[PDB]
Amino acid sequence: QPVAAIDSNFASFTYTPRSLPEDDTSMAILSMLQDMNFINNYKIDCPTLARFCLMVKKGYRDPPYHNWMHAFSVSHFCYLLYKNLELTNYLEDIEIFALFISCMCHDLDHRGTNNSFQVASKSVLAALYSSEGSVMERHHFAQAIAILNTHGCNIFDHFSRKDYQRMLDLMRDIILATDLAHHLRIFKDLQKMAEVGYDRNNKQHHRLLLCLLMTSCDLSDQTKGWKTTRKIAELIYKEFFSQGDLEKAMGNRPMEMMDREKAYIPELQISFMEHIAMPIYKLLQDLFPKAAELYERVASNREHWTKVSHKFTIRGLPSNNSLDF
Amino acid sequence: DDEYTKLLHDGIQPVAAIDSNFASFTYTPRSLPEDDTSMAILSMLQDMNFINNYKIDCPTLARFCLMVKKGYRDPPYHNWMHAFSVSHFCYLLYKNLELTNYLEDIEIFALFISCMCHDLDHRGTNNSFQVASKSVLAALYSSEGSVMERHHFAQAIAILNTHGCNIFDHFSRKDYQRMLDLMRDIILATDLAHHLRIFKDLQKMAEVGYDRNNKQHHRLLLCLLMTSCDLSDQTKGWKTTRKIAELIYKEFFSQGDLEKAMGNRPMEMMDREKAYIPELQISFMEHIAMPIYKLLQDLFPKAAELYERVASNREHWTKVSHKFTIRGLPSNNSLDFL
Ligand SMILES: [Mg+2]
Ligand SMILES: [Mg+2]
Ligand SMILES: [Zn+2]
Ligand SMILES: [Zn+2]
Repeated sequence: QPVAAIDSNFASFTYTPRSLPEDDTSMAILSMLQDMNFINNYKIDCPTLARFCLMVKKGYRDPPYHNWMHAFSVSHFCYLLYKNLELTNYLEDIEIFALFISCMCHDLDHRGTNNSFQVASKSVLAALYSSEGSVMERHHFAQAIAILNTHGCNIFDHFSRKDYQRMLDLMRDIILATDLAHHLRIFKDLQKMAEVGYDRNNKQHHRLLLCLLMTSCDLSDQTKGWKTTRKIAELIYKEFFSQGDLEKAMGNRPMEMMDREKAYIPELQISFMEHIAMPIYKLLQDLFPKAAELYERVASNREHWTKVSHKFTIRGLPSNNSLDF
Repeated sequence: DDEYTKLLHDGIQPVAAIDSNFASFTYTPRSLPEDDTSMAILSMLQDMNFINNYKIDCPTLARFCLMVKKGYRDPPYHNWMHAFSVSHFCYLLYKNLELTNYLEDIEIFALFISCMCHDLDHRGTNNSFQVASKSVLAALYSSEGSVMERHHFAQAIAILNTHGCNIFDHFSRKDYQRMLDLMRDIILATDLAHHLRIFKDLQKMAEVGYDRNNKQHHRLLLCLLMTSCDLSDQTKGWKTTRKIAELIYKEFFSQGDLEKAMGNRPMEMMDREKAYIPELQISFMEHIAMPIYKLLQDLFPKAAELYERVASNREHWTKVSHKFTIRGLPSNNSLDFL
């Protein structure tokens, strides 16, 4: 089923994938994989790919932000980077395939809480993963492996030994890179690559670009219009404040951004965009000139947040004409 | 005409039957139902001995009280309950501050009557709006200033000149002229601009000491007391000051919306898109309210509690200001408000 039949704007950076109905996202996944040629290129079995994608979608829970629609929109951005940035000029085909597959699986079985929360609550996930770090990301990867090994879901089962091993190592590294702590950890290396210039002969640069691109996809809701950033802030903060409510109950001090009594959304949001999102799309711009508009949308969305911040102070009366609050 | 019939024929209820705390500074007259206010006016008049001392005709007094009440419209703040609450505070001053040591009986009577009448036919807009909107009131009075206040006074006289309502009609020519002059100065003194012009003279008066034998002192004291009555909602508890804030800004923001439709830029305190209520309230407490009650305390020591309540109410606004900034998400979990 052609990509062009979904919407004429599907491969544009202007397109908002969350506007696609959730019942159509699975075929949109197949259409993107076909449009990138990975089906014919790696001789993926069609019914297996079909069963795989349904398993991935079924593997997501329903918290406000970390759900299938997020995994879906992250994958679509990966497709957008393929179609708009000519990724084949920088990475091998298997690496692009791996990135896209990893985008689908990257938040599997997310519970709407961060890594710190898993450890503090002494969950099973923490017992299993806290000593290696990146608790939730190790779980996501493990859920992805458990899916691959379900009957009729292994899309790599015909791959050669070398290609099978490459896909698995790539998926692990890429899903692990989705811990923002990892991104911050490697930020200096990403800058160094961007300054010396990308070297496609350098396997180290391949890994680093894969990390940045993955991160760029995870944060891609910031690169659309105002409506998307506003809506996504609503979902993220609802999730944060729900975590903070659990922590307060445990007799723990939540961080400021998870404390609904104390959190000031405009400052948190502007800080997130100034100090995390923008420098990421700034690095992408340095490496890929065609990514310029991404960085420009983010900065523009940033200005919109500042221009709107004054609405968080109550001027005049509330609408009921009452001071009962 | 049954309201008049009952006011005249049922007899004046004893003031202590209204509430057990009726004569206390802590009492909040706005808790009295509006249907009970005319009789409470009669009760206060009786407890102060004015009806007997001035031989006020009962049918005339009843018609007068009802005509005054009906002379108020119903904007959110400047209505009959405001007038009633200002009168009641005048009464509190009488029962608590021993005013008969400072003022003649006729000045005290004039003060109370002036209180009932001081905001008559208020239309919910201020002096500046009368001039800018080219109102009939400004056509009559703008050249002299205190536009609304001149109108309130004029309305008071029109009620007195209504047949069967002149409660002063038997007074001598001298005493009649005296009452109407007192009402004029007192009602005109309810213009904040006037209060600000005489503030230094009030300060000097309280510094040198009140001289009962100084006519100018009597005049200054009357102005200060009238201003104290007009602002008296601030001397009650937090709930009163809060509710009163809501009424006043509802009235102010409505004016502001009109100025906007006329193509003028409204005062910040009138502008519902700019007004930040806690700052405006705190400023009013600091610059207007607190110094008035501090002067009252300087002249009458037993007024100390009034200043303390206003100072306390100013602290409460400071303590509550944080709630005007939205922390977390709004209650619907939506950023739809943008
Ligand atoms: Mg994640
Ligand atoms: Mg007035
Ligand atoms: Zn994610
Ligand atoms: Zn008044």
